[PDB]
Amino acid sequence: SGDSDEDLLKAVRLIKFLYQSNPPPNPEGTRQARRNRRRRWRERQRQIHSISERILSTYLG
Amino acid sequence: ELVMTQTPSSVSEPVGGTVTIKCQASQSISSWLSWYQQKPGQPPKLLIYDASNLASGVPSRFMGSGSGTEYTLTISGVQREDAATYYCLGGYPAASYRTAFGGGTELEII
Amino acid sequence: QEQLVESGGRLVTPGTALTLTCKVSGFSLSGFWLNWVRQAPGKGLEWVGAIYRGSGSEWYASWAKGRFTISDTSTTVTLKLTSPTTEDTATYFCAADTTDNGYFTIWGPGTLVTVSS
Repeated sequence: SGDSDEDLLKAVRLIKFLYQSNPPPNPEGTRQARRNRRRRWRERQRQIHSISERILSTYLG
Repeated sequence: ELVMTQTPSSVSEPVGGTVTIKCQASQSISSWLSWYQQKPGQPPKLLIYDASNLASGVPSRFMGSGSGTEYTLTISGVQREDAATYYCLGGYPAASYRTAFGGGTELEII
Repeated sequence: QEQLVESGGRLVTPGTALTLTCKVSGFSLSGFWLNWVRQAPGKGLEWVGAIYRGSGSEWYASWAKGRFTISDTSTTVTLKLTSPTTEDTATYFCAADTTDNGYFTIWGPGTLVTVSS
């Protein structure tokens, strides 16, 4: 119970930190770079999402 | 918690033969499976990642596959340089069941 | 580019606290899993634990908890053996996961720890 409860808290705190390591790009002016930056940002968000979904599923049964 | 049961413990195959190495996961790991090659006195080298993807710089003869709980490492045309010990790595560090290596497979070439 | 070097491997009496260090260099990434793997002579690889570098998120194998402490530094990741036993005799490797996908792409050459009474 308590070991698994702590792990789940540690896992969610890690998931939140991963989302916080992928902040949205700030220029809002294109510039082909802003387009390349957003594509790069989206790939990383989809990846953090699947990791989170998978990590969490291990705690759900 | 996660246990990776690796079979067989040892395999002897002649040059050009096919080698099949299996890993059974005690829990559902999906694509969280990788295969490594280790030669004496050296650290392990990545062969397969995400269960079925060939790692960069690895010969095309190395094949990875997975269905549910069962994972397979196939070496189609075994070469003399493929004599080593092989390991699977299942799970994830932050998963409830953690991450774990299989017991390994010692490959000898005839 | 990416490189891992482990140091601290010594001969120790059982119960003598020992710290191993993984010198982390050439990584473009800020946050990534830095894992500790051990191998007793003539035995298989065993996962000890990992830390996700940007954070303080430590993860240990069921058998490793209490006996090992992984600590993160600016340019290093350490593995402290709180109270080693003869069963802890192994080469200790550090391995980095460069994608966050769970697999180890970069390894250090290893550091040997001998625990004898």
